[PDB]
Amino acid sequence: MDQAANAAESATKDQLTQEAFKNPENQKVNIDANGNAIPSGELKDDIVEQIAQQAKEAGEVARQQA
Amino acid sequence: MDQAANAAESATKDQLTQEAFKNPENQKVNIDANGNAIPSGELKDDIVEQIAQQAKEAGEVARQQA
Amino acid sequence: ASITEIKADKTTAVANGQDAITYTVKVMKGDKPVSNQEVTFTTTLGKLSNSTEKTDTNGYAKVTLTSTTPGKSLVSARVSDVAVDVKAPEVEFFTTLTIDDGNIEIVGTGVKGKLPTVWLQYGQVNLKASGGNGKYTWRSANPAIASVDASSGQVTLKEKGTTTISVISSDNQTATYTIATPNSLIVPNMSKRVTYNDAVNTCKNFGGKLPSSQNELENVFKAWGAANKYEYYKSSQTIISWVQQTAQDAKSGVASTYDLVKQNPLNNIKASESNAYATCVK
Repeated sequence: MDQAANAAESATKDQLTQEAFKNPENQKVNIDANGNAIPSGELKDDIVEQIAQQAKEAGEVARQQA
Repeated sequence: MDQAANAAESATKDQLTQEAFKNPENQKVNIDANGNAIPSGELKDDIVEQIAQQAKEAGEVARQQA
Repeated sequence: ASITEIKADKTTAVANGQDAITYTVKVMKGDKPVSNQEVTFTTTLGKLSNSTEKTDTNGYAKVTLTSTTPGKSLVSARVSDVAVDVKAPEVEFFTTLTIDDGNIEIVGTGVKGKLPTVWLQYGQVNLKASGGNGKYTWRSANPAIASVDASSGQVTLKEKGTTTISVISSDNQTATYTIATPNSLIVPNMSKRVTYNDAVNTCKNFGGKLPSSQNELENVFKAWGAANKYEYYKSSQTIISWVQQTAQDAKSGVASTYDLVKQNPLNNIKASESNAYATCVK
């Protein structure tokens, strides 16, 4: 009824999120005290944005069909 | 590299496909010899269409980010 | 028939063939000063205006000396018609003193050349004097813009501006080097780590922009090298600095950074987290 509005969305987000990290480009980086780079799970905003879009849009075709 | 062009797409299709059957409306039906209705896994075309769209579109935001 | 006075107007002079030392001798006969008495001079270094002179009515006879090479000139006058002479006091010639504006060494690197037009505030260079008698003491016409070690000529750049440093040699000569106002003064606010926003917030604030590309910062390094070699930064093992945010960096919510010590150019850095330092230019 109103669960696909998450299932379709949620399955999509994660999947797109998983494929994002397989590419360093999309990721962000931090600086340890020594001033050296370090990995920080977070992805670039225009990427998080771009995923959390095609997502709620996929979770939309969910409810509309229920 | 060119796998997300499937991962994102494929994870989305299925998820949307799973939520489609939780509603009889979207489904199709057949007639057993006796002329009685029967369930036939297949979903309505405008539904398969509508899923296999938001899909290759989700698998698109895949490659574009790789 | 007797020289009783032999004086020299000074004892130091420039070996430029023009700076002259004047010798004055007095010829007497008891209390009576002898006139038109001819006196002969001789030096062991330099050119005498003349080698013979006649005393005036007061018994005086001046003569001059100059030299194109440095050294000790030992002059000696003598009354023509007599055998024994009289030695004047020893004098010394020194080459024109100068501050070589070409051999300015950059403390960090060790490279020598004109003074950089891009100053890493609190940076240091070594001015090199040439000539005089060797001993030097330096001075800045404005310790605010640039200061200099009294006896070593080490200069440390401070405020964006123009002043002139001078040097004086013990033989009492003077030379001066002009420090022209720089195109841009690099200033790393070393307070604490900070974010791209608080960064632009920092530059704009006290005044001035954030550095342009990594290159603009990279250059500083190729001029002064690891900024920690200079006293003022002798402790900061790292000076990762915020660079400008390209069109896409904005969107991606990240920036780039150049390190004024490790160099280590980096990209896709958290534009929000306190990752780098606020280093402002000009």
